[PDB]
Amino acid sequence: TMLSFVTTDANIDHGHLQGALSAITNETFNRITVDGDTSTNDMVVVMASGLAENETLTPEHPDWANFYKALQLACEDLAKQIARDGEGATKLIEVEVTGAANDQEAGMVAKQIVGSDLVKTAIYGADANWGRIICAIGYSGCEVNQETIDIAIGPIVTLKQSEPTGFSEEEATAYLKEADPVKISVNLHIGNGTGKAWGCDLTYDYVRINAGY
Amino acid sequence: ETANVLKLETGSVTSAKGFSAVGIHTGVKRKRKDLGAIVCEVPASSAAVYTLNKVQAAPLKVTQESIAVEGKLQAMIVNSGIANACTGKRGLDDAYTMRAVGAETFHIPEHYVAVTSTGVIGEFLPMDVITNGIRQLKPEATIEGAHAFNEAILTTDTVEKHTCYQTIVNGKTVTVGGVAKGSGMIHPNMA
Repeated sequence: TMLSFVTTDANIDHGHLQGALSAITNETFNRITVDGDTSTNDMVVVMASGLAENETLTPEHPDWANFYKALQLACEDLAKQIARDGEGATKLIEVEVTGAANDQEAGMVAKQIVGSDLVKTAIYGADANWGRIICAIGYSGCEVNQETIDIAIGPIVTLKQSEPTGFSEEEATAYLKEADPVKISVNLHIGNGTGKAWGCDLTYDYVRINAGY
Repeated sequence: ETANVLKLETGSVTSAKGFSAVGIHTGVKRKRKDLGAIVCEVPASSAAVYTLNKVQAAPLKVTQESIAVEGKLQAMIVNSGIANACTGKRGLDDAYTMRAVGAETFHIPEHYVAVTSTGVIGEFLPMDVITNGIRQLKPEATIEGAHAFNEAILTTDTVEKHTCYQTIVNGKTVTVGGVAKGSGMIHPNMA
């Protein structure tokens, strides 16, 4: 189970606050996964005191984007910290998908990758296994052309237009051992859709914690 | 857009004007704090999202009912160790009781009190322990208060999880602070 409690001194009514939270949730908390088990108790509550004494915030307010960004960054930061503290994790994994049919599909593809047990274990082993990543792209349910996919792990492009690049495996492994977060980038070359998802590696300690060892 | 947004690394939920927090150890957990509250000195506009799992813990409903009255809260009370999930009518009664005892403790309307739980599924709350604990809660507008609250919501977590960002609205400093928990059974699907 995750919980998050967010407080602000912004003056804002409950309707506009709710609209912001609902939108932000879809790009932050709903884009993380540790083990794929959706809990019976997950909840986020935001409370706004109004004690900053600004003029009440709505999307028409000239400084709306300031408030919105602060709230979004706060939720993103907390979501990333949850993912990083996945049971047994040694690494946060960030997946960014570009070139999807739309932003929703980019998000679904990104999450499918970070939720794959084969991807999660490869990262634990410091294995730059683009094969496992592309397999997850393929079963995501999204619009995919299998011949036009680029995959990078950190700054190392491992697959370009669905052809392996002959990258240094020693270099890729070195990156995976030191990076936090580990960043995977995917371009599907379908449209303009972009999205991120976050997760963690799958380690022996996940099993120890959850099997009562 | 019209002003930068800056991260405050030592901030938390108590960094926003109006808010106090606390966590205490009631004994449901062996060592860590296991009951906490955040409170606001004025009625605060409130928003929430909730798991779409069709098996849902009682307090989520209770919190929704509070927020539905005026869209405002003054207290958020949380226990950890026991989820109050799959506890049926008795569990729902227990969540209403937590809300009522919280309202008494903080001298505010029941509908300004939200409640939740996290931890073991199917176990009933030890209500003498929880209710006595709620009455002892003394929120403070301090970073230590925020950290004690965050400890009080953890389950399997190895660390607390804090955030704080500040920006400017109408020339006023606006602060957004937060805490979170979660380590296992994590795949949120909330609305």
